[PDB]
Amino acid sequence: AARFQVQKHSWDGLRSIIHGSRKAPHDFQFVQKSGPHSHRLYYLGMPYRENSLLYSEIPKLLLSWKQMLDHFQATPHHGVYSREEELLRERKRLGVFGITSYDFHSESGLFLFQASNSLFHCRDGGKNGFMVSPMKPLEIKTQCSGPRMDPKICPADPAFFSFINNSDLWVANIETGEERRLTFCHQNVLDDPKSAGVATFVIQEEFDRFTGYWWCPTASWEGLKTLRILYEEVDESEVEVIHVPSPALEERKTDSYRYPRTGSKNPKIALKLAEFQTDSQGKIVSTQEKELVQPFSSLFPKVEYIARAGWTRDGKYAWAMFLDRPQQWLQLVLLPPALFIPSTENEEQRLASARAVPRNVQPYVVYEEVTNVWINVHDIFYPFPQLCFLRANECKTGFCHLYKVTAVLKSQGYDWSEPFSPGEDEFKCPIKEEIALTSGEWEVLARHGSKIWVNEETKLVYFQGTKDTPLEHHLYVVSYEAAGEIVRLTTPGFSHSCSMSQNFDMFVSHYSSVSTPPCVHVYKLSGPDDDPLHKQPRFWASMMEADYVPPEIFHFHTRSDVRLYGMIYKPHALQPGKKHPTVLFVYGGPQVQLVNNSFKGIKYLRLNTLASLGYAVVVIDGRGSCQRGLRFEGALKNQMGQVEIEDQVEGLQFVAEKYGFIDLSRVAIHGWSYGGFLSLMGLIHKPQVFKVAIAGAPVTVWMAYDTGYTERYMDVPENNQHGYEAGSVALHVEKLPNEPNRLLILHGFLDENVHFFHTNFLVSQLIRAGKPYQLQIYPNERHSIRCPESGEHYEVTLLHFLQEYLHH
Amino acid sequence: PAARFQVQKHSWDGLRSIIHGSRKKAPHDFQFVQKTDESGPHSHRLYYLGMPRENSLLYSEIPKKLLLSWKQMLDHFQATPHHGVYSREEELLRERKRLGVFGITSYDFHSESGLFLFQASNSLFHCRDGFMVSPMKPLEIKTQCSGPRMDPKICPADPAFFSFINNSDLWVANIETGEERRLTFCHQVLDDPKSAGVATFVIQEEFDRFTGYWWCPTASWLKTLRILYEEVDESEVEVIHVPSPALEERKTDSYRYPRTGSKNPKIALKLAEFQTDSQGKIVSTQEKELVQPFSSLFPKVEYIARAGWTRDGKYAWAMFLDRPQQWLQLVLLPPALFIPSTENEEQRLASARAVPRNVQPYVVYEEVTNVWINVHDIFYPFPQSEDELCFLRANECKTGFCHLYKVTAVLKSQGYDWSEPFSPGFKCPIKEEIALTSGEWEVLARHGSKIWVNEETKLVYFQGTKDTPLEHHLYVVSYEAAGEIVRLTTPGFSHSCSMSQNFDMFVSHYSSVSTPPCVHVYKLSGPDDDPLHKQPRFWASMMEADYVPPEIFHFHTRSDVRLYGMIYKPHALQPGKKHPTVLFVYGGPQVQLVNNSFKGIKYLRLNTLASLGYAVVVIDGRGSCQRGLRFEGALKNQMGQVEIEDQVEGLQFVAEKYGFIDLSRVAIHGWSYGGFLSLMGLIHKPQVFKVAIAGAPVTVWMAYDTGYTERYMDVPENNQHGYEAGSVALHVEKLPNEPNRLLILHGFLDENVHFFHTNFLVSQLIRAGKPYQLQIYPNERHSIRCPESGEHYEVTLLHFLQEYL
Ligand SMILES: N[C@@H](CC(=O)N1CCN(C(c2ccc(F)cc2)c2ccc(F)cc2)CC1)C(=O)N1Cc2ccccc2C1
Ligand SMILES: N[C@@H](CC(=O)N1CCN(C(c2ccc(F)cc2)c2ccc(F)cc2)CC1)C(=O)N1Cc2ccccc2C1
Repeated sequence: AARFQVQKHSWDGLRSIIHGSRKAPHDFQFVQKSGPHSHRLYYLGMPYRENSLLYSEIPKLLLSWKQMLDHFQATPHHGVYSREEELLRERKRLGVFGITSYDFHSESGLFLFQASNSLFHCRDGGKNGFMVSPMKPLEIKTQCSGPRMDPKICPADPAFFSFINNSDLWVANIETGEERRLTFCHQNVLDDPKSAGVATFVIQEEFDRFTGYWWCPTASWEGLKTLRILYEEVDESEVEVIHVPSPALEERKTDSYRYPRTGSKNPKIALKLAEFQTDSQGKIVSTQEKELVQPFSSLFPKVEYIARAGWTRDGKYAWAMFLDRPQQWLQLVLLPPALFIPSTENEEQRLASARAVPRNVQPYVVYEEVTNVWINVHDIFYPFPQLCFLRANECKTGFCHLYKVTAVLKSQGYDWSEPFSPGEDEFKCPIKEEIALTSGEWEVLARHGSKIWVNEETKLVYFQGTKDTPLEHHLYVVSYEAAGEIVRLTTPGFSHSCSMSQNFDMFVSHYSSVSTPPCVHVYKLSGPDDDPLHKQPRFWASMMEADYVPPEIFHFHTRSDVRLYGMIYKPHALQPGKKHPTVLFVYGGPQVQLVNNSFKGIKYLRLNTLASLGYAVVVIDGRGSCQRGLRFEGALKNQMGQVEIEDQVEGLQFVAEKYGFIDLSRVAIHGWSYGGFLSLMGLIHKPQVFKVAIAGAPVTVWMAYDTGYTERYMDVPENNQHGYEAGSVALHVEKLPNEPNRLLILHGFLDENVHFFHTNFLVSQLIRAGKPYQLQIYPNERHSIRCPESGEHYEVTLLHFLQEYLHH
Repeated sequence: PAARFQVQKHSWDGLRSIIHGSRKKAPHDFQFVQKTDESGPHSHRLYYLGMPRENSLLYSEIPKKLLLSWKQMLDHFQATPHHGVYSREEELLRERKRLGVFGITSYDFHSESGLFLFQASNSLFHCRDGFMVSPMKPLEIKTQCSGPRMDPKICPADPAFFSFINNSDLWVANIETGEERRLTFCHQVLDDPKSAGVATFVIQEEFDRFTGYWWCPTASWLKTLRILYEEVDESEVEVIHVPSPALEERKTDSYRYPRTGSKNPKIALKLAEFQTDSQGKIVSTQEKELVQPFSSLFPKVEYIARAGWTRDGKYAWAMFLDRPQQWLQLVLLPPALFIPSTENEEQRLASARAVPRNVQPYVVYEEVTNVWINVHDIFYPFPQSEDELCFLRANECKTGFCHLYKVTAVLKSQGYDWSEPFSPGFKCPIKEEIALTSGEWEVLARHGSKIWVNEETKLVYFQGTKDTPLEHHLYVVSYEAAGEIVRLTTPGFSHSCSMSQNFDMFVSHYSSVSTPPCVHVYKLSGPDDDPLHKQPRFWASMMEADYVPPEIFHFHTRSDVRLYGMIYKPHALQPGKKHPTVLFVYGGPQVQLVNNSFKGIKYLRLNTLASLGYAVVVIDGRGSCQRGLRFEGALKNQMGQVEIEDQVEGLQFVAEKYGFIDLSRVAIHGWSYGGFLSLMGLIHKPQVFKVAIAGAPVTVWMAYDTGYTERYMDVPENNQHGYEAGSVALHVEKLPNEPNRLLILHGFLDENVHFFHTNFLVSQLIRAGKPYQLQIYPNERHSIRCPESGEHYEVTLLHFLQEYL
C-alpha cells in the first residue's frame, strides 16, 4: 500500500482546521503642490475594519495612510445596504464594506461619494487648502424619497452634480442646495417599465457598464450657461419577468426582475440628451428633454446593446459603442448635439425642429470591428482634439492591440424632415489611416478596468500588457507619433496593476507573485526630457509591504500542438513514492485566467488548506481561458462543456508524469459558477477519471441563462440546437453516476445571476432518472459567498466530502 | 457480539429494484335511489365514484333476490386534463382536501329530477338518471366566463338552476336555457383584495370548509331564490410568495397567508336574491347585506366555520368562532334581517326602518372550553312545529368527549330599533339539553363524518368509538328516548359507512390490520314496530381483496395513561437478535396512526423497512386524536415538549415486550408534524435517536398560520416561552456535531408548510457550524404526488439507514 491516506478528522476537528487557517490601496488620484511634499496621493483603502477615503504625503521610506474623514461610519447598520445598492455591489463583485468608489474634480478639490443612505462630500486641495487632519464629511440633503445612485460631479461646473433616483436622471447643486429632475420615465412592478439613466441587468452583468448617463465636459452659452447630459433611455416591457427570493427570508417575499433569456427580447433602447441652463447665482432656469431627429431604432437598425458611451474632450461630439445581437459587429459612432431636437407631443411641432436641424449634421460611424468569433467590449477609446483617436482592437489580428486611427468626417447631406431608413454602410467614415502601434502574439489589456494613459506633450501612450508573458501584467510606454520602441517599466518576475499620474511624473504599482504577497510601490519617472520614452522608473516610496507553501506554475503541450499553463499546489511535507488524492480545481470558462504569476494565497487559501492536509491540488487553464487572444478563447464557440474537460484531463495526466505524487484513482473535480458547470460536465464525460464532483452554482440549462453571455459564445437557441443540448448538464443526467456519494451540489438561494432554478432543475431531473445526489443550500447567499459563517461551513463540508468519499 | 442484526447492504441500483418490487381508489360518495317499480328485479340503484386510471361516476344495481357489477354512467369520457395537470384553483383546492386521485373528485345530485352536476375536464358537465342501462354522453354546459368555474352546485329548490364561483365572485346559470347571470361584484391579486362565495386559505387548510355559499332549500312565491354567502376582504392580511409549478417560468404566486398573530380577513354574511318566471328566465338580481354591520352585531367573531339553512328555508345559520378558538356559537339569521345594499344612506334607512322590530339574531347554542373548540360537522335543525327550535348537536366541550345532544332553545323575540345603530355584547334560553350518548368514548363529527336522522322512526344513526378507539363503528340511538345504543357493524373491523335516505340499507367500507378493505352493502331487516333493533343482514358485496401486518399493543405511562402502539416485526425473525429500529412518527394533533384498519396501502414503506429487517415502531402519544379533549389538550401551549417522552416511553416498553429492539440503533422519522418531532427527538433525546430523517418540518411556529398555531399554541404575544421552546430552528445549538445524523426532506412548491422552514433551519445550522444533509422535491408541495419522486424518497431513506444507522 503506497497510497497516502488523509487523517480522518471529526466535524469539530475539521471546523477548527478551517478556523485556524483563516485567523489594499486603490482608486488613486495624483495631485501636485513649496514645502517638503511634492504630491498628495488620495485613495481608497482598508487598514488593519472598513474601506474609506485616505491619503499619503509624497515627500522629497514608507508612506503613512492619513485619515481624510473624521470618525466616519460609511457602512450601514451591520452592513445592510439598500435593495439597489447591494445589487450594484453584486454586479461589480464588491465584497468590502464602506466607500467603494468616489468622484473627484481636480481643479476645485471636490470629492463626492455614497455612504449609508445619503451622498456625502468634502473639499480638499487647490483653492480650498490641504487638510492635515480628518475632515468632517458634509451631508447633501434631498427631498427625493428613495436611494440616490451613481453620483457624478459636473466636469464643466463643480457646483453641479447628478444622480439616479427612482430610475430617472436628477441634477442638484451643492452650494445652493437646489434639486431638479430631468427625466420622467418612472411614475410600479410590471406597470412601470420605463427608465432613464440606468444600465439594465444584462448590461451590468455581461457588458460591464454600470452607468447609463454621461455629463458633457464643456458648457455652451446659447442666445445663460447650458450643461448637457447624454443618457440611455430604456424600455423593459417585452422582457420576461422572473421572481427571485428576497434576503428578507422572514418576509417570505421575492423580487421581480427583467431577466432576458437567451433568445428572448432585450430591452428597447435609445440615447437622449438632457440639457439645462443656469445663471450667475447658479439656479436652474430651464430644462429640456431632447431626442434624436429620427428614432434610434431606424438610424441604427440591427443594434441591440449600447456597450459604452461618452463625449469628446471638446464636447463637439457625444459617442457610443454599438453591438449587434450576435455580438460580431461593433461600431463607434459620433452623435453631434445638433442631431438632438426637443421631444414634443405634436406631429406639427416635431417636424418644425427637424426641418431646423442642418443638412450637414449627421451620425458619423467612425470605427467598425468585425469577427467570426465574437466581440469582446474593449474600454480603450481616446479621441484627440481636432477625427484622430486611439483604439484597442482584437478582431484585426486576433490579439488586442492599440491602433492610431484617422477618420474622414465628410457630410453627405440629409433631408432630416422626411423619414429616413439607411442603406448597409450609410454612415461609415472613410478611414484615412490606421497605424499599428503595437503588434505580436500577446495582448494589450483593455477590459475589467484596464486603461491607457495618453500624454499629449510627449506623444506617448502608456499601457498595460502581456508582452513579456501571459503570466504577468506589465506597464509599457510607446509613442503614438512614431510606432517604435516599446519600453517596459515594471520589473520582471511579478504581475503589476498600475495607475498613472495625470502629470506623468509618478506612478503607483500594486504587484505580487506566486511566491510573494502583494506590495504597492510608488515609482518616479526620472531621466532627462531629451528622449521622454526612456525615463527610468526610479523607485521612490512604498505604500504597502508583505502554514503556506505557494503553488508552482508549470506548462505542457497538447496532441493539437499548443501551450496550456497550469498550477500545482504541492502536498505539504511530501514523501517521494507516496501517491496522493488529487483535487482538480476548475473554472474553465471565458473571461477568466486562474494560472498566472500573482499571489493566490488570499482568494485561494482553501487550496492551500487542502494542500496542508495531504491533497494534491491542480489548476489548469484550458482552451477558452482568458489572456491568450481571440482564437484561444474561440475554441469554445457553440461547444461549451465539450472542449474544456479534454484538456483538463490532458493537464492531469501530464501532472501525473511530471510530478511523482498524483493518484489518478482518486481525483476530484471541483469549481464554482462555470467551474461547477465543468465539474458536472467532467463526471458526465469522464466518470473513469473523476471519482467525486463538488459542483457549485452551475448552469444546467443554457436556455435558462441570459442573452448577453450565452448568445456571445453559444449563439441563439434556434441557431445552435446541438450545442445547447450537448452542453446542458440537466439534459444528460442519465449519464451521471448510479453510485451515491459521487456528486455534491452547492447553490446560493438568493443567487440573482445564476438562478437556483438550475440546481432545482438538475435535482428535478436527477430524481426522474433515479440518481443519488447530495445538496447544500446557502439561504442568505447569492452567486458568491460573503458571510464568513457560511464560507466556513462550505470549506468544512468540502473537507468532509473528500475525506469520507474520495477513496479507492 | 453476533447478537446485533446487520441489514444486507445493497447498492443504490439494488435499493431502487427493491423499492420498484414493492409497488407491484375504492368506492365512495354514495347515493341510494329507490327504483319505484313493484314488479321489477331491482330494489335500488347505488350511484358512486371509483376506478378500474380515472376516478369516474359509476353505479351498481341492488337485486331483490354475490358481487355487484360496477356499471359505468359515462360514455368512455376523460375527466382528467391531458398529462394530468389542473389549473391554479383546481390544483390548490385538491391540496386542501389532500385529493391525490385523477378525475371526478365530487358531484352534486338532485334526487327528484335525477340531475347530476360535476366539475369534470376543465369545465362543467351534467347527466340525468327513466333509469338507463348502458352508458350516456354527459352534456358539457356552455359559458362565456374567462377562467375556471369552481364549486358547482345544483339549486335544491329548482334543478333548472345552478351556481359557481368565477374570478372569486358568485354566478348563477340555467342548464335548460343556458343563460348566465353574475350575482356578486367583489372582483375584477393584491389589487383585488375582495371576494364573495370563496373560502379563504385558512378556512380551507385549518377549518375544513371549502364552499363559501349556501343555497336556500326553498323558493318563496314570479318566484325568488336566495343564496347565503361569505363576503371576504384580505387587504390587511400579509402577502407571501410561493414558487409556481411552472419551474421553467421561474415565477412565484402571491398567497394571502396570515402568519400567527397577524390579521385574518374581514368577513361577513350576505344574501343574493334573484327572481325567475314560468319560462325560466332570470328577471332581476339583488345584493343584500345585514341591516346592521357584521362586525357590530357579532363582535369578537374571527372565523365563519360552517353555514347553511334550516330545511323550511326560514332561518339561515352559521357557526362562529372567536380568535383564540375557545368560544363557538350557532346563530340563526332570518332573511328579513338582510336588506338591499346601497350607497344612498336614505334609501338604506328606508329598508332599515322597514325591517320589523321582531326580527333578530338568535344565538341558539354556545360552547365554552379551556382547551379549544374542534369544529364538528353535526348540526341538524328539526322542523319547527309544536317560537322555539329543537335540534341535534355534537358537543365535545361538555364532558370532554364528543356526544350527540338533543337541544330545544327558546326563540323569544326581544324587539329592536334597527334604523338607529346599536352595539350589543342575543343569547337564547336553552329549554332542554338531553344527553343522547355519554361515556369515555366519542361520536365522530370532524373530517366529513356525519349523522343520518330518520324522522319517521325517531332515530339517529351515527359513527363512534364506543366499543374501542381502534375501530370506527356504526350505531343507532333514539333521540326521543336517550336509551339503548345498538351497534350495526361487526367487531374486529373499523368501518366507514353511509346510509340510505329511506334508512333500509347502508354500505360499509371497512378493514382491519390483518385484512385488506371490503365495501359491503347491508340491509336493515326486522319488524317495523321495533325499529331500533333492525338486524343488519349481509345483502351484497361491491369489493373484496410480501406483506406482514403489524400488531397493535397498549402500554401505560408513568402518569397511568393508556397509549396504543403498532409494531412491524422484522421478517423471518430470529429470537435472540437485536434489530435496528425505525420509529415512524407524526405526533401532532388531528391524527391517529394506531388503529385497527389496514395499513399496507398507505404505509407499505413501513413493511418494506420490515422486509429488510428493520424494526418499525409506531406510537400514538398524548396530543393525538380519537381519545377526547383531555388527551388532545396535553399539547396546549407546549408543542415539542410532551410528545417525545411518550414516544421514548413506548420505545422502551417495545424493547421489553418484544425481544428484538436494539435501542443503540433507533432512527426517528416523520413527515409534517412528524418531521418536527423527528428534529425535536434529535435535540431533546440524542442518546436515544442516532439519526433523524425529518421531512417537511415546521421549524418556526411564528411563521405558521393563525388558524392552526393559535388554537394549540396561542398568539405569540401570550406564549413566547412555548413558541421559542417548540421552534427547532432556535435550538440548533443542541443538534449533533456528528454528520450523517440528520437528513432534511422538503417540497420546494410547499404552500402549506413553506420551504422557508427548511431554508431557515439550514441558515441556523450553518451559523452554529452544524452538519446536515438535504433533499429538495422541486415538483412537489406538502405531499409527494409523483411516483418517481416517492421512489427516490424511498431509495434515499433506505440508503441513509443502511449506511448511517
Ligand atoms: N457574467 C459572467 C461574468 C464572468 O464570467 N466572470 C466571473 C466574475 N469575474 C469577476 C470577478 C468577480 C469577483 C471575484 F471574486 C472574482 C472575479 C472579475 C474577474 C476578473 C477581474 F480582474 C475582476 C473581476 C468576471 C468574469 C458570470 O457572471 N458568469 C457566471 C456563470 C455561471 C455559469 C456559467 C457562466 C457564467 C458566467
Ligand atoms: N393543518 C394541519 C392538518 C393536519 O394535521 N392534518 C393533515 C391532513 N389530514 C388528512 C390527510 C390526508 C391525506 C394524507 F396523505 C395525510 C393526511 C386526513 C387524515 C385523515 C382522514 F380521514 C382524512 C384526511 C388531516 C389532519 C397540517 O397539515 N399541518 C401540517 C404541519 C406540519 C408541521 C407542524 C404543524 C402542521 C399542521
